[PDB]
This record gives sequence, C-alpha cells and structure tokens, in this order.
Amino acid sequence: MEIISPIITPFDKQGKVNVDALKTHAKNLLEKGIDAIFVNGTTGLGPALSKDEKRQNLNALYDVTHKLIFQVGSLNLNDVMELVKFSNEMDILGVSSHSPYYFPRLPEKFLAKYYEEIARISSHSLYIYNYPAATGYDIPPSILKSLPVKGIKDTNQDLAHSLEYKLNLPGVKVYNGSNTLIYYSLLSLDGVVASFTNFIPEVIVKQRDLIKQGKLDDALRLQELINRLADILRKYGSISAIYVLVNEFQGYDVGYPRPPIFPLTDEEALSLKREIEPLKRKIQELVH
Amino acid sequence: MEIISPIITPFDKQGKVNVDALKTHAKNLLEKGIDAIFVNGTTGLGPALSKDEKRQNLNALYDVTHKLIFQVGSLNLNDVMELVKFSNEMDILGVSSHSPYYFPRLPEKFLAKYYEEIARISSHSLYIYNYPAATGYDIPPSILKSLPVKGIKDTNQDLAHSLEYKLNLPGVKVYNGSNTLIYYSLLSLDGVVASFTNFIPEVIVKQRDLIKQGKLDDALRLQELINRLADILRKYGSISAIYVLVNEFQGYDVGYPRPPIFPLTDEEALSLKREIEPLKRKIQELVH
Amino acid sequence: MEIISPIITPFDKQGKVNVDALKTHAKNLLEKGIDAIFVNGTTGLGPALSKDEKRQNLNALYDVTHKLIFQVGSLNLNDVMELVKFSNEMDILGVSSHSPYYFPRLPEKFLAKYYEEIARISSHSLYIYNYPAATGYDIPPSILKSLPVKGIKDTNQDLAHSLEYKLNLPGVKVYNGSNTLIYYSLLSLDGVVASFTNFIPEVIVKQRDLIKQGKLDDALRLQELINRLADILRKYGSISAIYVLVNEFQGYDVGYPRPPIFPLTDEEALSLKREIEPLKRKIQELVH
Amino acid sequence: MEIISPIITPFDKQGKVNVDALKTHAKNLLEKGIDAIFVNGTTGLGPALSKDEKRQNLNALYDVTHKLIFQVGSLNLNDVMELVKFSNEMDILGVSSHSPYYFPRLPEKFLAKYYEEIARISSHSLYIYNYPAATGYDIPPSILKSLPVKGIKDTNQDLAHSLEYKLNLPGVKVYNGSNTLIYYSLLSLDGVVASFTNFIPEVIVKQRDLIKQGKLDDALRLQELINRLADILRKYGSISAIYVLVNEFQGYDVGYPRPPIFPLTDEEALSLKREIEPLKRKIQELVH
Ligand SMILES: [Mg+2]
Ligand SMILES: [Mg+2]
Repeated sequence: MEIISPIITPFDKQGKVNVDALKTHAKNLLEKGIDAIFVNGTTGLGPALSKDEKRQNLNALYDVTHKLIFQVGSLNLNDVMELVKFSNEMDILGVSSHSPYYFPRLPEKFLAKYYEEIARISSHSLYIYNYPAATGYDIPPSILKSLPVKGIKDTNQDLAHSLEYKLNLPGVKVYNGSNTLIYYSLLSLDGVVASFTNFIPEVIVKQRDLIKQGKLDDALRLQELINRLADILRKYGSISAIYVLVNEFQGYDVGYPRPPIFPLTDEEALSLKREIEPLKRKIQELVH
Repeated sequence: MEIISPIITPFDKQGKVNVDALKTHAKNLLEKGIDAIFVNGTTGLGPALSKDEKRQNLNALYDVTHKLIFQVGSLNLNDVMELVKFSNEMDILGVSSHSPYYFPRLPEKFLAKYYEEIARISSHSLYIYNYPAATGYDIPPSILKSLPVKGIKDTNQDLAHSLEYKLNLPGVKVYNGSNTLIYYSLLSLDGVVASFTNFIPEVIVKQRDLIKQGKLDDALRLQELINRLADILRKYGSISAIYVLVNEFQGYDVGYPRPPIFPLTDEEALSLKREIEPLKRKIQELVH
Repeated sequence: MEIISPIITPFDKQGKVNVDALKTHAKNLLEKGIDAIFVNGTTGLGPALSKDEKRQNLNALYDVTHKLIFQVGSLNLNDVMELVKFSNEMDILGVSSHSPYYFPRLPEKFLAKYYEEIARISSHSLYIYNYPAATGYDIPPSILKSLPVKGIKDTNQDLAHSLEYKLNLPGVKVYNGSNTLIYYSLLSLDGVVASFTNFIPEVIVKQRDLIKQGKLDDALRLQELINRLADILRKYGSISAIYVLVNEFQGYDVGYPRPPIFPLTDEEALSLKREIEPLKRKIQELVH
Repeated sequence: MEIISPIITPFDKQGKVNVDALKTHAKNLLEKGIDAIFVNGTTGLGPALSKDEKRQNLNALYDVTHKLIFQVGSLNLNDVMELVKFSNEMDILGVSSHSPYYFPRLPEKFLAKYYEEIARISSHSLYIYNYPAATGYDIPPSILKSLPVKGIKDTNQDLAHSLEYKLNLPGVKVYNGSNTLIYYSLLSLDGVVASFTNFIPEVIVKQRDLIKQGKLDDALRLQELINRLADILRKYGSISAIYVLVNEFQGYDVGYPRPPIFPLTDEEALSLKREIEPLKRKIQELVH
C-alpha cells in the first residue's frame, strides 16, 4: 500500500511560486513516510499553472527527491508534449495527465488520441489521472487497454469504479484519490493519492501501518476523524484550507493559493482553526 | 435583436494562430449580417489559448470592427487582470469571462470575488458568460446584482433560465448561446451568440428577418434544419466540424482546430460533407 | 394551439376524493377556454391514486365533458390494462401513461413492452407522457416509431427536446408540459399541458389569443408574470400551492392535496397569498 | 455484522403472489446463514405491491421468522399508517419506508413530516430506507436527528455517505444496500442489505466469515466475482435476472417478477445462464 501526496504549490501574496517553501514542505512529507509525490495535480493547482510553472515545480522537487509523478495536462497538446520531452531527460517515477477538460461533448476518440500522443513520446511509465467531476469525462478501460498504462489515479467516491480497473487492467496499479475513502483503498487497491497528506501525513501513514498490523478498528477511527475534517473544510474551499492547516499542523509557512482559488481571509482562517480544534486534540492523542 | 458570432480561431497545421484568416473570416461574417463578434469564446478555443494568443486575436479583429466582446477568462486572475488592463486602452463593445472552471466544489463567494476583481479594474461594460455544462457552475442573478453587468451570454438549454436574468436584472442585455434555440431567443431575448453563425450566417440572419416580417413558420422551418445539423455535428466534434463547414459553405480556408480539439481527418471530413448534403440543399433552397 | 389542463384531484381533510368539487372545477376551466382535460396526471396526483380513484375521477369528469385524456400509469401492468379496458367503453379523446417509474436501471425493452401492451388493447388514441425528471427514463423516438402514437406530452425544460419529436414523428401532436415555457410552446408546438391552467386559465387562454392576433410582446409579458409566480411557488410545493390559489383566483373550494403531498398550513397559505398579491393585481390588470 | 436479505416476492404467471414459494425461499436463506429479511423492499417490488400484498408478505414470513423489517412505503400516507397500525400488533424487528417518490421538487419539510407521522404511530423501531437513485431524494442526517431511528439502509455507491450517518447519529445501525460494496460494508458498517443474498447467500456469508478469520484477500476475491456478476445482470434487468438465478443456484422455483418488471424470456434466461457459467464455477470452487 502506497501513500502518495498530491503536493500543494506554495505562492506568495503576488501569486508567484515559492520553490523554497515547496522543497521544505516536500522534505517534511517524505521524512514522515509519504511514498511518492504527485506534482502539478489538482491540489497543486495543475490546470492553473503555466507550462513553465509546471516545469519549475518538477525542477525544484527534483533537488529533493526522485519519487516524483509529473502531471502535465493542459488544453494545448503541443505544450503537453514539450513537458513530456523535458521530463524524458530526468529520473522520475512517471508522467501523468488528466483528460481533456472544459469543452463538453468531445468525442471519445479525442481522449484516446490525446493519451496515444503522450504514450508515443514518453520514455516514462504512464499514470492515467481519471477525475470525472473535474474534467467531465470518465476514461473507460476500452481506451486504457490500448495504452501502456502503469498506474491509474481514480478520483471517484464509488470504490466499485476504482476496483473495476484492477479487474479489467491486469498488472496496472490503481490508487483512489479521495480522503474520505483512504481506509477502504488501503484494504483493496494499491494505495491512495490523498490531498490531506499535505497536513496530516503521519495520520495517513499510521492508518496503513495499523492495517499492516491487522488493527482495523484503530485505522477506521482515524478515518472517521478524517471524514469530519473533510466536512468542515468544504465551506472554506478544501484546497485553500489546506494551506492554513499545513502551517497549523506542520509548523512552517506554505504561503497561499492563487485566485480564483482564493486564500482564506484572516477571519476565515481563525474560524477554521476554531472548528478543527477538537479534531486536532483527538488526532494528536491517537497519533504521536 | 443582435446576432453575435463566437468566431473560431484559425490555426495552421502546427497549432499557430493564423490572424489573416481570422480577419478574412470576420469580414465575411459582418458582410453577411453578423452584428458583433465574441472573441476567445468556447468556439474560439478561449480556455486553450494562451494569454498572448487572446490578446493578438483582439488586435487582429480590431482592424476589422470595434463591435468586439473580449473574453479573457483563465485560471490565474493575474493573467485575467493583465488582459483587462490591456483592453481598457481600446475601443470595444465589452469585456467578458466565463466562471472559474475545472476545480469542483469551490465556494460561491470565490465566483463572486473573481467577477468583482474584473469589474474593479475594467473600464468597459462587463458581459457575464454563463456555461455550466463547461465550467461546472451556474452564476445566479444574486451574484450579478452588485456588479455593473451590461450583458449576459447564457449557454443553457432551458430558456426560462435565460428569461430569469431578464426578469431579475433590469436593463441587462441577455443572449442565449445555443444553436438549437435561436428561433425562441429571437422571439424573447436581446439576441443570440450561436456558433453556427461561423458557417451559416445568412441562415440565422434570414431567421431574424423572417420573424420581423411576421413569417414565423418560415423561421421555425429553418430552425428544424439547424437542429438536424446539430445532431450530425455531435458525432464529429462540433467545433472541429465547424472548421470544415466554413470552407464548404463560405469558400475560404480557416485552417484547423488545435489538439486536444482534434481536426477531422480527410476521411471524416468527406463523411461529414456527404451526411449534411441533403440538409445543405434544403437550406440553400429556403435561403437564396 | 391547444391548452390542456392537468386537472387537480380535490380531497377532503381525510384524504378522500371530492368528485363534486372536481366537477365544479372542470366546468369552470372549460367555460374559460381550456381545450381538454388530462385526468390523473402529475398535478392530479396520478401515481398517488389507487386504481379505483383513477377510475372514479374519469367517471365524475365524464358527467361534465367528453374532452378527456385518461392517464392510467401504475407499477402493475395488470391494473393498467384493467383501466384501459374500462375506458375502451367510453367516448373520450385518448388514453395516456407515463413510463415505468421508481425502479432504476430497467432495460429499455421494458419501457417498449409496457407501451406495446397498452397499444395492443386500447381502442383509443395513445398519448405518451414523457416526464424524465419524475420517472427516471426518457422515452426515445426509437420506441415511439413502432407504436401508434397520436400525441406526446413532453415535460422537459429543453424545448429542442420537444421539437425533436415533431421532426422525427410525422403527424404526432406534441405538447410541452412546463408553465415556464408556454409562450414558446404556443409558437412552435401543438399546444401545452400546463398545471397553472388550474388557477389562471383565462391568462393562458389570453396568451394564445394574443399570439393568434400577432401580439407577441403582450403574450411575453404575461409569460414573465407566470415565471415569477412559478418561482414563488417552489418553496411551498407547486402542487400544494395550486389548491390554495384555485380558491384565491377562481372563488370556489377545491380542498387539499393528500400527504405525502402535504397541504399548506394556514400560515403558509397566508404567506403565499401575500407574496403573490402584486403579481395578482398586475395579471388582473392585463387580463379582465 | 448482520447479513440482511431484501427477499424477492414470488409471483405466478398471472401476477398473483405465491406465498408458499415465499416461505420455502425465506427458510432456505435462513438455513444458509442470512440473519434478517427486509420485506417489501425494492428487490421485493415494494412500491409495485398493493397495500394488501405488502401485508400478506409479512404474515407469510412471520411463520418462518420474526427477524423481519417491514417496508411500508406508498404515495398515500393513510395506507402507510394503516400498515403501521397493523404491524404494531406483531412481533417484528422493525418498520421501514423509503422516502416519497415520483413527484420531483417536493420541499424537504414534506419528507420530514412523512417520517414524523410514521414515528408518531409506530410502536416498532424505525428503519430509514435511503435510495436517492430511486426516489429522487437523499434523506440527510439533519432530518433523522429528531426521529427515533434505530436503523438506516443506505443504497448509495459512496461509502463515505453511509459512514456519515454512523458519525452523525450515535447508536444507529447503518447498512449499505449495494451488492458491489459488500466487502467494504463488512469492514466498516453494521451489515449489508444486498439483493444477491437471494441467490448466492452462502457466498456473502462466506465473505463475512473469511473477514472474521482475517482472510481479507479471499473475501476481496469473492467481491471481484460478485462485481463481475453485477455487470452481466444489468443487461437483463437485475431484479428479473434474480428470479432465474434463484432457481439455478438454490434448486426451487420462485416464479416470475410482475410487469413492468418483465420476466426474462426463455431465450434470455438461457443466454444469462451461459454468460454467468464461468463465474459460477469460480464461485463454487471458492465456496464449497
Ligand atoms: Mg537541480
Ligand atoms: Mg355518468
């Protein structure tokens, strides 16, 4: 069971990426048991990052670790290919992309052709990122059987959906991307890519270790606390809340998200910290 | 009753915008009776265009006409503001943006703050572009009541939703963005922003003229044909099919869309042309 | 253009149908221009009515008028067939049914077989009632082309959907069932089946007469008022509000709906009447 | 961990319930390790059953066991209350209902008042049946906090939604109603109400026993097979297919479903049996 972190991209107040904070953050996550870093994913504001910002994120993280999966998706296949060619010359775990997005009603063959082009040029293992609620498309096994897929990150609240890949794609590693299903993924799939690893990494690593010891009740209790947090964060914007919580739980500044993913105001951040306080104590009591 | 065209962005085989073809195309549309041009819209591949590409489209079109609505949306508010400051220097119809997109579950206040920032800096009338099927969000009238909105392009199959803006926002011009509801829009709203104006402009202009003469049956008859076209185009990818039809119907080359919006292959194009031929005859018979 | 009323079913406080009020209500609607009555439809609580209640509704109304379309749907085809055989012996306009409901994931052939059985035994014209938001199924033309369909009531906010039937089913009468699209239906389809005819029949008949005279602006203004009413009624329960409004606008008691379609409390009914007052005056000013 | 069966209602060729087959079937299920029976559920054709039919199913089953959850829902609260008063006289596990259905856009208070009325008159523990895909409504925990709820059957593919009830309603027993999530439910909730218990009860009982022994891999392996079955059944109509499989797997005839839930033709049945045969072998090999 692997615990992969879709790392956040720290920005300063002017909306410029702070690579020092990114490296400090990554080192800490890795020291605490995180198995790999998914760069430029949804939590990392991937689609909001320019071609060069995606590249600079990889370069910065490449000075810290080799355990990197590079997400390269954009709405111009020329730019995507430029990022694949760039990453070919580096020693990373894999290259990834979510499907074409924004435009509705694109024929399925477009999705297929998109991935075939990435597969044709990449010299790295291919990780399909399936996120229907975000892109508007569900990549079906029909298209995946044709491609050299190594792993799939499936963001879907229906575990049966993630499990269907495991069955139809022999040998492919499947990871579910929801924080609210970690316990179930750790008992049925190859791991998880969970946004919450950004601020409670020790908690998620503890879940896997408890499950490895056969202590499921304990792992389920941690999951219940996680699901309560997730429920509180919705009203503030889950990604935006994460920045405040990393500082709260981990003790270092990771800056702010970049608008339209607006940062929490001072009041919102103070309000958030009050709501989560009881969950904090209870989590630190079970994980120390 | 205004007939607005979301003009396509001509690209060459390498994916570079061809601004000469953009000008030739826009000029023909105006001569055929199109009243204004929505620049960098969905049909124009807006979200897939870089900041610079969006700017050059506006510069190019400005030479042809000033009846331009400048769509500037992106997932980095700083780039949006940069385009707004740039357009403040020019004499145009207005500035527009669709809502933030991709990221699901963003709080409503985020959408409000995004539009507030455009308004704060813009010296042009604001045109709100609502396309829930694409962005994942519906901009309710409640958010628009505080902004200096002059126009709303509403791409929604429910005409009552478009009429709702009319009712709740006095003095605001509302245009529906669906090709399949043109007839109804010309009988209730302030106009239409229909992608089919790119290849059958004279048909849509003829519908308005027939309606103004009281010949609704004839206009409705033209709508039936338009809706049959829409069904055929879906299979090929509507935007991609438009590039092929512009050449067919108008006589000049507007190039290709840019992948992930894949161009039709020569086989596909020839297949499309045969399939729409009977409809093309019925069209060119009712619209001399 | 026909104006069909999906008549409400009056109940007393004990949940028993009051046929005298039903007849009084029907006479008034017919005197005011309503062209036909759709019995046991959604507004008439069809699926909540027992086999015998559906039969008694038809018998009672049959003492008032011959212009009746009899909706007979239930989750036991034996009961549906018993109602079709019963109605065969009476002189009415047609027999109707919405699709199988409740159970999700039923194969399309089930819908087909359901209607084929009704078509096999009925000696009356068949009216398909398509209401996807209620049944969970959209009956596609594929199945309708095989059946002897005379008319279709399409409840869908997408007029292009209702218009698609007109085009694919030559000779079939198509009526849209939304109060918020009446104006558009009266300008493109064969009529409407609108719940609001229960309390503002003169208003809807006036819309058609105005459109018949070419006075579209006037007909659109009436539509704007209708859409404002619809928006106010949602919070109370549209069907439940109708009972109170029939009494308000028409001057006779039609009783109450039957739980789970709960009646408005005294306070709710008083609150409703206050909200609609301005719309009343403005409607009675334009229709007297 | 409770394994509950939503028992099918056996009908003869004419559509009359066969209570002898209902008893034979229930007895076999108990002997194979099923713990309780959910009577008149979706799989039991609840909504399609008349008030009297729902009552006779309970009377019949009562002779076999008292571990009965009596589903009483209908679109006439008076009939619901009549069934509740009747069941108050009997010694059963509890009384249940799914929410009001068909009618869309009912206010939330209507759903609350419906359940309040059942609670006011019932002398048995209340089991809330949540099936949004069928009824069109999701019963939130907020409505349940005031009622004396003892159990919740949640048919939802999102396990976090089922876990949410656990977290927000202390002391309430929660069971997930999906065949494709059985494994996960047996590792986190209080049990399952799975329709496949009708034909592969020993498989589901074996999953629980394997889990209790710590053999998760074996239980997960059985889930894969179950999920492959679910895919095959969809095409034929899941409920209808179950009647054919009960005879196949268990050796006695449980008749036919009742139209609109059409029985499989002899050709369809023979086609189903061939398609599931390979899976049946893998099943009967891991479950001696
Ligand atoms: Mg370096
Ligand atoms: Mg009589």
